[PDB]
Amino acid sequence: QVQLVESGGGVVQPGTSLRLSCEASGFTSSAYAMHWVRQAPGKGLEWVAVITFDGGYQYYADSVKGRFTISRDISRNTLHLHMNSLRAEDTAVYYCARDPLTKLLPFDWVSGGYFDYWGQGTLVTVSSASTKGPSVFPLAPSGGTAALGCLVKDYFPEPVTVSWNSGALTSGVHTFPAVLQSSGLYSLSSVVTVPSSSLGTQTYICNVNHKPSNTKVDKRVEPK
Amino acid sequence: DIVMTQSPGTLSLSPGERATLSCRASQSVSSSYLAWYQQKPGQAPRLLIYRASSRATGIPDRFSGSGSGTDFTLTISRLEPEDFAVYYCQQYGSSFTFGQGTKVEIKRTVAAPSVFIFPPSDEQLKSGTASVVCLLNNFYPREAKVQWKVDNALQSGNSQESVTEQDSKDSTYSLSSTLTLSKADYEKHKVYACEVTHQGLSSPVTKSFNRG
Amino acid sequence: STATLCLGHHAVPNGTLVKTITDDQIEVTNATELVQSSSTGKICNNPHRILDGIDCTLIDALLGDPHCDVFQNETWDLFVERSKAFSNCYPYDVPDYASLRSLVASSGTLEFITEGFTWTGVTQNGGSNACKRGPGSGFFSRLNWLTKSGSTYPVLNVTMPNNDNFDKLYIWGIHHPSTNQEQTSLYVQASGRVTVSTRRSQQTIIPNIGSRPWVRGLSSRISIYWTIVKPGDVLVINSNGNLIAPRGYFKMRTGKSSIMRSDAPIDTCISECITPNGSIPNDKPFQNVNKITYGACPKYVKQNTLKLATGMRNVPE
Amino acid sequence: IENGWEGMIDGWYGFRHQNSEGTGQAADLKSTQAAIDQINGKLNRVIEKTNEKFHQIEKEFSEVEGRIQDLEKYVEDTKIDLWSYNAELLVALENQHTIDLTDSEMNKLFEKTRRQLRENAEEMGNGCFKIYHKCDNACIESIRNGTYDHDVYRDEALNNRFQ
Ligand SMILES: *[C@@H]1O[C@H](CO)[C@@H](O[C@@H]2O[C@H](CO)[C@@H](O)[C@H](O)[C@H]2NC(C)=O)[C@H](O)[C@H]1NC(C)=O
Ligand SMILES: *[C@@H]1O[C@H](CO)[C@@H](O[C@@H]2O[C@H](CO)[C@@H](O)[C@H](O)[C@H]2NC(C)=O)[C@H](O)[C@H]1NC(C)=O
Ligand SMILES: *[C@@H]1O[C@H](CO)[C@@H](O)[C@H](O)[C@H]1NC(C)=O
Ligand SMILES: *[C@@H]1O[C@H](CO)[C@@H](O)[C@H](O)[C@H]1NC(C)=O
Repeated sequence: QVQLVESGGGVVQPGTSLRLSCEASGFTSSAYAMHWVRQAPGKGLEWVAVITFDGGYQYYADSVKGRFTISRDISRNTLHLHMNSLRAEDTAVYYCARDPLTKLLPFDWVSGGYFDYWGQGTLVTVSSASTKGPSVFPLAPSGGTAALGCLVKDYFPEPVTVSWNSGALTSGVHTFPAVLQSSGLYSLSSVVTVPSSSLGTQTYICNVNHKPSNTKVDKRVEPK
Repeated sequence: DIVMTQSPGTLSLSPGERATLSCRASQSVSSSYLAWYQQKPGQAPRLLIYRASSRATGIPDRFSGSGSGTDFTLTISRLEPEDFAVYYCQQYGSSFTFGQGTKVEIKRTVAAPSVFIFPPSDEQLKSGTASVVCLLNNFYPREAKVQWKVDNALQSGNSQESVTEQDSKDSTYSLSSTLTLSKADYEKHKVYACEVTHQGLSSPVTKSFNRG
Repeated sequence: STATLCLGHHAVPNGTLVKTITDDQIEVTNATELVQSSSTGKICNNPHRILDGIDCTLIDALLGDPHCDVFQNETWDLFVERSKAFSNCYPYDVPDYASLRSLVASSGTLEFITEGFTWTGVTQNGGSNACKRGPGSGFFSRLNWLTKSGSTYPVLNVTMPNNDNFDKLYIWGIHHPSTNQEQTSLYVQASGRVTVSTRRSQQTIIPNIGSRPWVRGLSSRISIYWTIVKPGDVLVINSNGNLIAPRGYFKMRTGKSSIMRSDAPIDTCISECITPNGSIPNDKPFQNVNKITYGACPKYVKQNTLKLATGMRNVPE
Repeated sequence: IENGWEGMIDGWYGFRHQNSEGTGQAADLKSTQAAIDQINGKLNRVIEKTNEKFHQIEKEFSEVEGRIQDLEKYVEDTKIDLWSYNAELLVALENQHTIDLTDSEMNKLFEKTRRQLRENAEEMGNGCFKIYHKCDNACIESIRNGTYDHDVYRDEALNNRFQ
């Protein structure tokens, strides 16, 4: 059936330029109005750009006017978004969407249409930070039946993956969303609750994998 | 520029209940040209309604849209566990603009958090800084308030936190709060405390440690 | 004093001409094109599965012409017959060549299944220098040239049931010797005869001796015939000479498969409409490129432009 | 009217006034949006996809064959003549109706305005109204935004009109 597949995001420094692409399968791109819609992490949906089936008009949101140009390639049935002069506020996952209604659109204030099909997204991280590997530190146990975990501090960029005993331990595990420190580096925590009479006999190893930096760390957690 | 204003911030309802979300506009749309999107976490949004009342192909009969002019609503007749997600609305009466989104969560029963506090790791402090962590484990509802107090000195501006998504079994939240300090400031004081207040606690619960 | 309020509409310096029921030419503010008239120039390898025949025709590939052996067990959505295609095997001809090419192209698969035929009394795997494969003589890979064994060519009466749940296409042939000398020297009888038949259907060819124009050395020929066997139905081959036996069957399918003749190169891109002139976008309702079409396409029309007025009448001063 | 205003670049229909304060030009949006909405729906009907067709018949040939080739040719020729006429008729109707609907949209904007100024104005025949009362930039925009009351200027406008 009909499919949208976006391509070409990544970590890139502020001010620089970057082109995103959206492959259309299942329909002719020239027969539809095509949109870009983005979503900053945790935030909500924001419309960004539109190109008529014509290729004849283009309209942009004020937050990107001047800097973002939207284009189509009839010949490759592909849709592009040329981003210039990027900045940290632009950091989002960028969706490609199809519009079965908008056909004629000759002013920036006329009616458009709804988004029929959506791609799955490509992530644009705009930051000055350089690729750092995480430093994994323990969170020792002290209750009824206590808890432990790993602190994964100062890494860039997302994502890391955490597991416990290489996947053997899933129930009772919470791995929190990574927060951006003011340093520009990420940091998160993973914790787990376990039987307290078992601390002396069972072993708990958290497995931290951050492949943007080819870092992989196995640290153990234990009282005192 | 038409602005789209959704209410409430978060919904919460028990499964099987009827939901009803609101979307109001800064002007008149222009033909009820108002759409509704559902977006589960980690997924692209999927279209539910267009022209304010028309179901999209392959959308169950329980989602219904209504409204005209300025005030629109989305009604979910019965709430199945698949329906807990963020709901945005979008107008195309003039250009295209999105609402801010209404998360509908599961309303379970009140759950007190379980509090844990973790002094910094020995390895960390010989690299200049020290992190103090606080765990708020499996609570409901989401609204909680943590406060750090170093030697009963109310702390501000140096701690961050994150919250997990509503758990898929017990429908609870968990919260992690990290107090970044310098090594320098850390060996000045002794009593490090994390004070939690939450609907499921009669009086605030304080977990703490002395240094050594 | 007083006030004056004027109403009006916009206009533009240069508008576009369009046709209406009365007026042949009439300026409006904008118009769009309803007739697609251009082609990239190349055929797109997606979403359709395009098979470039290169130097092979579909029939050669079907039959087993040596340089078309790469096309064995092959499948296509659209088979593309280049114009540089030649035959380099035994000089053949197919009665109803058009129908064979079509019925195969629609089936979209050369998936062949060899079968255990038993030709007691004759010498299998005949070959020729008009059909070189490797170091010496050879033949069509999907056909068995049967000739006399010893001083004898017994009457062949073999049968093959169809016990699967699909349809079997069989390709076989008959041989036309240039002379009587060649006739008896190969198939000891003086006049051959092949009768291939199912339960409901029957056909039988008598060979025809005589000189044809010299092609790749030979002045004799092969005539290619086919037979389809439905489930439960059964094939019966009966011949006392000149038979070109089937080694087995092609599987028959029904789908959106076809064949097209075109010299446009194939490229890696997307497009749902294919013409001999290359792929074209089917955004507009009509096209003027080629009446020959494959896939979701605008309808071929004679006009090269039809402007749809996309605005009001344009009146300047 | 008389002709159009190349200087209008923000809409399709609109007003131009001359007053006490100056002379202004503002485009009406709803009527523009109505004409655009139609022409748009139109497009949606014509671009509305195509028909899938795969294995057909052959339409080019290398050799003379008589009867069957003749038929195969005539069939395709007939088809093309028929879809050609259909295409030629389609744009003609769609365009006549397009033009028809866009000047009708003017005559409902003008008729909307006349019903506002009940009898505080007369129509010159120009595509314009002579307003018989003081009317600043705030007053005509009350006409534009549809928010104009005639009983206010009624006593005033009936005067200049009748003597
Ligand atoms: C006719 O349609 C074309 C588009 O098909 C319009 O061209 C655009 O006009 C805007 C400004 O009005 C430019 O910023 C765009 O870049 C133009 N795009 C192209 C592809 O030309 C044209 O304005 C229309 N004509 C009228 C009179 O409205
Ligand atoms: C040629 O081969 C066929 C084999 O198919 C022979 O026909 C069979 O005859 C017997 C009775 O003698 C039937 O019971 C079988 O069912 C027939 N086979 C079928 C229907 O496939 C036939 O006898 C052979 N002819 C000669 C001259 O040997
Ligand atoms: C072709 O395919 C059939 C079944 O898929 C198999 O039996 C046969 O051996 C294959 N032959 C070649 C040459 O791939
Ligand atoms: C397409 O090819 C035909 C014949 O091959 C030719 O007559 C016609 O002009 C071509 N159309 C193009 C290249 O647009």
